[PDB]
Amino acid sequence: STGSATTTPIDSLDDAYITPVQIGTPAQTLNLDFDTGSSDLWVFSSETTASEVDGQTIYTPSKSTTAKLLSGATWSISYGDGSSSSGDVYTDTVSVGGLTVTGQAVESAKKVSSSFTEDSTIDGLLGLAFSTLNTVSPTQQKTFFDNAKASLDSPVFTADLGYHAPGTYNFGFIDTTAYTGSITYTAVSTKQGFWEWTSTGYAVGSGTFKSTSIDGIADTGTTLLYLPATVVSAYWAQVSGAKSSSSVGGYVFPCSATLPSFTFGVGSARIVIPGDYIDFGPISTGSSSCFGGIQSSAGIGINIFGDVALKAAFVVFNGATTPTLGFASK
Repeated sequence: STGSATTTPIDSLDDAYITPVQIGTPAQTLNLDFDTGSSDLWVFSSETTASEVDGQTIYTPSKSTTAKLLSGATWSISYGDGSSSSGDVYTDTVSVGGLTVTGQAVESAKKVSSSFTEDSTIDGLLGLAFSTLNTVSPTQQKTFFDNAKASLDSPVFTADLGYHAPGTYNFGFIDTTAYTGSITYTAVSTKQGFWEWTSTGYAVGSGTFKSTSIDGIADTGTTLLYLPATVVSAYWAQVSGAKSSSSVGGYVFPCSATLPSFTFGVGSARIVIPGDYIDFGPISTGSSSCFGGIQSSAGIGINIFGDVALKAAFVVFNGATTPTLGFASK
């Protein structure tokens, strides 16, 4: 089998992407944030504290003839941005782009933190990291990809995120029309539960390539590109007036600037992030200070190849017995 679904930016900045997901019988369609950096499929629901729902579409398990309470199971997750959610668990039928999994754990939120409530466009998350990170207790549950894998034509999914435009998540096949050149595959460590890999270096604008190993994670659920402070300083030093602002929480730059590109290495291959992809717009409405799309990872503990990086590529998440990642230009 295969599946193919369009993913759409939630706003004019590409702060996140939503993909429609069918849950239950009859189908209830929710728009979920596909997140290769986490491993829980959780949704706003009829169980979510009413004051914490503000415009989201909810899953109502009592209206699904295939929903079953997973007795005794609870979940609770905290994300790198400080947000969190928790609740109980059903199993139900879940379909993405024509690919159907029966018995998928659907984690129903009883509580969500304020940032989730405040984002009316995201109805939940669909985790695509390794199932060892799934938070369901006392019996850990499998991701949608893990459940579908054996049925897929090939044990892969691909992320093709757009810049200010829709893109595609495919399951079970590699669309050879969706990229240019060849796909360069690189090794993955699953030891932390992430799609963790090592970039071979970087360049700023038209500058020379610096060969240096940068271990990080391919994370569709993180907006920005988080890299070591040395790399980030070298990038922003090429932008007149750019500075790190403790009060804003990262590098800012004059909105009048034209940003240089940023290149990252994948083996001997190179992925170029155009400068425009690094502009996240005014720090507050009407400000002439703009927020940068490349930020330091120094306070995180891990480097994160988030959407800013991934949307410059066609990305293969290869879930073969030994997982690997593939990157192609597009």
